[PDB]
Amino acid sequence: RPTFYRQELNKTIWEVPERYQNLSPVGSGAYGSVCAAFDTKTGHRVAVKKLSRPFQSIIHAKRTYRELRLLKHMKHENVIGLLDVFTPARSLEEFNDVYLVTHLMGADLNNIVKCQKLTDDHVQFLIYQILRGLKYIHSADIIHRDLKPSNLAVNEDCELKILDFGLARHTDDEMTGYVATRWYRAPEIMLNWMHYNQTVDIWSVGCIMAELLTGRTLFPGTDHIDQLKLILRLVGTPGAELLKKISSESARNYIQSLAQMPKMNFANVFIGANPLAVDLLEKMLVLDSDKRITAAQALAHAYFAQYHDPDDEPVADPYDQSFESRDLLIDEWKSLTYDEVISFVPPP
Ligand SMILES: Cc1ccc(C(N)=O)cc1
Ligand SMILES: [Cl-]
Ligand SMILES: [Cl-]
Ligand SMILES: [Cl-]
Ligand SMILES: [Cl-]
Ligand SMILES: [Mg+2]
Repeated sequence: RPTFYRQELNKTIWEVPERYQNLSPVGSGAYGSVCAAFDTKTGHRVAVKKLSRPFQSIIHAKRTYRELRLLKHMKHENVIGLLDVFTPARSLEEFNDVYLVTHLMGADLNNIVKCQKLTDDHVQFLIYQILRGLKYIHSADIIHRDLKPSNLAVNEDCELKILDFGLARHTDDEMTGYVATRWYRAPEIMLNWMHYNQTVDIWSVGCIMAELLTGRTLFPGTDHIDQLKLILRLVGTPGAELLKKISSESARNYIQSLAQMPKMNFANVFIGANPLAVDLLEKMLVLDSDKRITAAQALAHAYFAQYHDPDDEPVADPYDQSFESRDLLIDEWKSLTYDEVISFVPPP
């Protein structure tokens, strides 16, 4: 057991191992209560997040366990991973606080997409790294569900990692109106048309790639219905085959009220873009999710010729999420969380 010391931070007393020095607040609270620190063991600048009294309800106790399982699983260059996890508690009986230690990624895609001139070669490398990460994530049967520029960390060398695992489900208020949180969502999840799957994440990659090429949001809707109209104007109204797959009868009736529209010509929308980037955008932004390109197929597309290495695009160990369908008491979720904390083995 390491030696711990105390100091006053973000309105509570933090108790952390001596290895973590020069703690000070960072971010706007998007990902929780977070300080930056210097890690004397690895030499990295790190983010330390404190979950205080997080076994306060069944929902919160299950969420805590979920975030710890997902972060412990993810071991990939283009994905956020767990450097360390700790509690100052000496036993289960006094266990109350969880601290997570992850790589400190200062800038996101939002802080360079607007304030910088991105060449075609920049767009190739950034989207390449998102798809390499996604291939890994999807091989574990994990769906991200929230890919957007603020969830992508980028350094001065244009190296990228994907964030946002096992946090609270976004609320109905968070998805209302003129908001970035909805602009990247696949239409089948934004309107609950059907049971969604990992294909929702490829729609999000399409919206991100378009924005890097044009400097503008692809579908900046003022509400769910305004956004749907922007989508259908680009990709066309649904045909008979997709309409059959929309389970909600009410959603199907609404769709059939709209005047039919053809798919637009993407070379006249993305004027001047690499024709290989136009072709890839057409394969991601397909309304029928069954027909979208997969992350694994997209990595082999000609647009990524100068980056693609099929011997360096790894897949994930299998990820058991049977806990997702399990009903437990607060103290049971808390005990499983304590076991995951004490069993943690750090990376090389
Ligand atoms: C600093 C930090 C950032 C992201 C996450 C996460 N659960 O995705 C955790 C911690
Ligand atoms: Cl220490
Ligand atoms: Cl504690
Ligand atoms: Cl964003
Ligand atoms: Cl597992
Ligand atoms: Mg999110």
